[PDB]
Amino acid sequence: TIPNEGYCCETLNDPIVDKMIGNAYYVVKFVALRMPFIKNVSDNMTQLLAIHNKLTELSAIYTKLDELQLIH
Amino acid sequence: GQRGMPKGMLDALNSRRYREGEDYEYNPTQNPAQMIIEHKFPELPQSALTM
Amino acid sequence: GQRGMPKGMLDALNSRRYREGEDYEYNPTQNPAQMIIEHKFPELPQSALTM
Amino acid sequence: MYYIEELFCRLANGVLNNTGIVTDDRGDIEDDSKPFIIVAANEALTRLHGRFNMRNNNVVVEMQEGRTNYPLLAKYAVQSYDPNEVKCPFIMDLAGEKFAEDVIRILEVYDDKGRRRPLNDRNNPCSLFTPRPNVLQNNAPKAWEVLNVMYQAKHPKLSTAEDGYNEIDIPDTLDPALDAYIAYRYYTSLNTPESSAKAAEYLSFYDSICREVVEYDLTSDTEVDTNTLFRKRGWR
Amino acid sequence: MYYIEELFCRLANGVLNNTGIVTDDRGDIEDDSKPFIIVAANEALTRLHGRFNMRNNNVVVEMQEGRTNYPLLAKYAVQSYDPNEVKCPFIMDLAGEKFAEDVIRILEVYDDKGRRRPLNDRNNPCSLFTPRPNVLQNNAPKAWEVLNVMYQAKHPKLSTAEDGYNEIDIPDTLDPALDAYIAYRYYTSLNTPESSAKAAEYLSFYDSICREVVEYDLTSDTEVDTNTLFRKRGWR
Amino acid sequence: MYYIEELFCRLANGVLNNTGIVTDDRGDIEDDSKPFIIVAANEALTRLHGRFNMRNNNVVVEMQEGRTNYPLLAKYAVQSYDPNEVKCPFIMDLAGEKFAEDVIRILEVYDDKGRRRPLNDRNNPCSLFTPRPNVLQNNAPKAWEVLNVMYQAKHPKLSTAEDGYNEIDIPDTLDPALDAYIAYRYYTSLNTPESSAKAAEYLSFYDSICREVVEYDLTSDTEVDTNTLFRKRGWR
Amino acid sequence: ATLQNQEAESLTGVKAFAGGVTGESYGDVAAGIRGVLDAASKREMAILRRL
Amino acid sequence: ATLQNQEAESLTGVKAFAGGVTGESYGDVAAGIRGVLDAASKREMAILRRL
Amino acid sequence: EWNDLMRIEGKAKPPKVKGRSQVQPKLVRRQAEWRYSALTEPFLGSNKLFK
Repeated sequence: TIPNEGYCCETLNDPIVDKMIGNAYYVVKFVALRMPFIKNVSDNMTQLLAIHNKLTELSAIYTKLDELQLIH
Repeated sequence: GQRGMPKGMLDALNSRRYREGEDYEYNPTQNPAQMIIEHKFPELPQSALTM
Repeated sequence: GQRGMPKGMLDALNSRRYREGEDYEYNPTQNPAQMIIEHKFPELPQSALTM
Repeated sequence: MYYIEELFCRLANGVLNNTGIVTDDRGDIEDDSKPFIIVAANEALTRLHGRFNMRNNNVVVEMQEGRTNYPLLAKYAVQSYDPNEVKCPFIMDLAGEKFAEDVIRILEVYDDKGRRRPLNDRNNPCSLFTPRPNVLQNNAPKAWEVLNVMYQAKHPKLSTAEDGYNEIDIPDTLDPALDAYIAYRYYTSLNTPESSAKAAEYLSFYDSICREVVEYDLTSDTEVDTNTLFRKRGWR
Repeated sequence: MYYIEELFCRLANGVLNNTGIVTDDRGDIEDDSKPFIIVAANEALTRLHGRFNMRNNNVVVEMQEGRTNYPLLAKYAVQSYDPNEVKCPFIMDLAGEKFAEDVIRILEVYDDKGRRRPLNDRNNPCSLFTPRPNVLQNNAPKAWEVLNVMYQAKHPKLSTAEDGYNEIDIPDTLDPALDAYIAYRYYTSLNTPESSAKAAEYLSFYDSICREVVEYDLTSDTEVDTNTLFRKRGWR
Repeated sequence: MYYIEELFCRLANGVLNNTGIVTDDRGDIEDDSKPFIIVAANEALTRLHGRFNMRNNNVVVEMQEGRTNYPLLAKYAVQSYDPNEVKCPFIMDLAGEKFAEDVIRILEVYDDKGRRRPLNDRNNPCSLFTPRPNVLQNNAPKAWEVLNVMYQAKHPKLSTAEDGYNEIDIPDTLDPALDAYIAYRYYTSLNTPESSAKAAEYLSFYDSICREVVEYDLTSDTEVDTNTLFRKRGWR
Repeated sequence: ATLQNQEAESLTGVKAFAGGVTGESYGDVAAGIRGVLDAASKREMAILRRL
Repeated sequence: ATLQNQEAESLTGVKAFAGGVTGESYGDVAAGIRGVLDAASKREMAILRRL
Repeated sequence: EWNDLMRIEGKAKPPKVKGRSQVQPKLVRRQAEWRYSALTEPFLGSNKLFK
């Protein structure tokens, strides 16, 4: 019907990327607007490495979640 | 083929337009007619041809 | 073939560009037209040919 | 670069060494007389950045639907806009690099797609216009059109407040010119005829320094580029 | 872009620091002499806007039958008009700032149809005329004809009264010229030979600053455009 | 090549012998006024290094990704930098004297590959730019690109403080010019008509000495080289 | 103005008699008159063959 | 402008009749007219042999 | 490429710039015109083509 696009409006860190990959300014503005999401992961990278180090450790226990409830 | 332009005859904006081939405005204190030197081949002396 | 350039007509940066064949800017107090002497062969006197 | 306090010391142990507005130890200007120097200092910096194209800064402007005039004011910046009266800012800057309205003269404008946009071309329909020196006007705002404006910029305004700027970034060869203009303003304020003669000497000295810099081109003001019209004209 | 209050503080801590027109702390001007500065300030701004084409503004005029002269006065605008005096205003400023009555010279006139109406063309039957600089004359008002007038606009009049205009919008490079002109009027009004000599210096300084701006073209006063007569004359 | 101590002794037994700024034995300057001479001395040395291309120095800059502007400041050098503030300095002065932040004008730039990078060429895609006189801008930082910058360098700043620079390195023929300029600032600061006339003479003497040096070319300022365009143009 | 007429005549090979109807435009030497007329006549003769 | 036409005629050996169709460009002396026409005719004659 | 020089259609076409002329003299075409009639005429000078 009528156009509805733009940067000031209809744009937020929550929505997903659009088709306008070719625009260099768009992707740079995309990451810059979502800076706190990157910062939250970055400063807590130590915790993620420890969890990822035992990624398969938590997968095996996931296979018997209901069975462990029987003991409790 | 080298161009020599006196300093202060053109402002920053007008100098670029002249270099880009567009119309420009100049300070009246300096006439571009005697300025904007366009070096060319010096005239050969007649003595060399005679010799 | 020797080139003579008056001192102070060109700054340090502009002098190099002129020597490299690029466009340059000069102090308006000295017109390069009467400067930048390009020595050539002097004209032979007519008396020598007549004699 | 140096703090404004060093400027106060340099003036105290410089042109203003024999004035009544300096401290007893000649270490600093009188506190109540400090705003007088600050006003003169900002005025002197504006003149230097006008004659000499020393600072070239660029800003990013986002086109908004239904808006044609885009003033380059800090109240429209993302870091300084008031949401009460501004629906959304269109001037984008950073927290540590807030826009300071230092625009003097617009030089060139490029869009987000890399095409040069002509300015003040009345016969070109797609050209942009500047009804005011610090106001940019676009006659056809598109959907995702973003414009970058590169302009000659003045030095940020100094302020004695802690949050304000307290540093000077100018070529050190122009420091005598800065001191001369400040001295000229101070001595001109005094209406005694003896001070009037002294004031003119500093102003003449300030002008002499500026022309000396131009004569030797110490700030790389002169600019040249390779010829491109030769190919465009088809000389081959 | 600063309010009128900063101008008084800048003058008090600036050129007018030595004179007695300022307060004891040199922070403001006396209330008994504030209108004196306002009169000078209004005069100074008019001179700057005359020499330089800094501001360009446009207005919308709706033709009314039976009326051939359309003065560009504030009382004929849709805003700030008396409904009892004028029944239907013909100047529309429904959005943005109100019409400030700042007309100096008419540049061009375009109608609602999108064409250009010739101005002051005596040999053109359909050309408009200006019997007075601020009065626009139409010799054939139509039913739905609407005219847009582009003109060089001066700064709106400043006033310290309530609900007046108290904001200054000039390029920052012209600030020294404003201070010099105001100081020139103040010192020349004392009728003192010592002050008269000082007044002459400020006037010369004001002229020196203005010619410096023109020399370096800091206001982008010049304007060029792509030649269109080449195709019009059929050179091909 | 002499230390700062000899300068005070030379001035005390030189041009400033008659004034009261020297000790009773005319052997040194008063400690209360030593910084006054230092400010003048720094100003005088900058002027000489601007008119004459006496000193040429080069620096090594290592490109870092994500950074396009590379200011030539002391805090970004591998020496005399704060590891807490800047994580990796990009100016290398591992050997010889430390970087003294004495950049005036950039002359030429050569990369590690051995080629010459064009400077301030607007039409050249791979040319560098200088938005500020002491700031170098690269628009495409590579992985291992390293740039060498040759520039006209002024004398390092002198300071009487501990661990400062206290050595003067200028050609001995310019010593009278240094003394004349320092004396000019001292006498002109007294605001005395008798001293003002004396101050003007010293300034003229300083200019007279400098033009004498240019006339006889004692600094070898001029530079010529074998013509290479003859083969480049194919004259053969 | 005269350049356009000269260029137009060169292409079509037709004596337009620009600047008045006269034989002065043909040349001076009679030997050169034979060459120009014969060369132009061939183009005229070629069109006659088609007709 | 005239140098390019002169150079082009020298290479192809074809009288382009630049600057208007006229025999004035052939020369003045009839003796020289025979030499230039005969020399140019050989190049024209050579192409005829192939045809 | 050779056909693009006989007529101004290909790379030889001048760039289109607003406010400036876009004409292009046909130097190559002019040379070809004086060759067509010169070579075609001998073959059509007689009723019989082959002897």
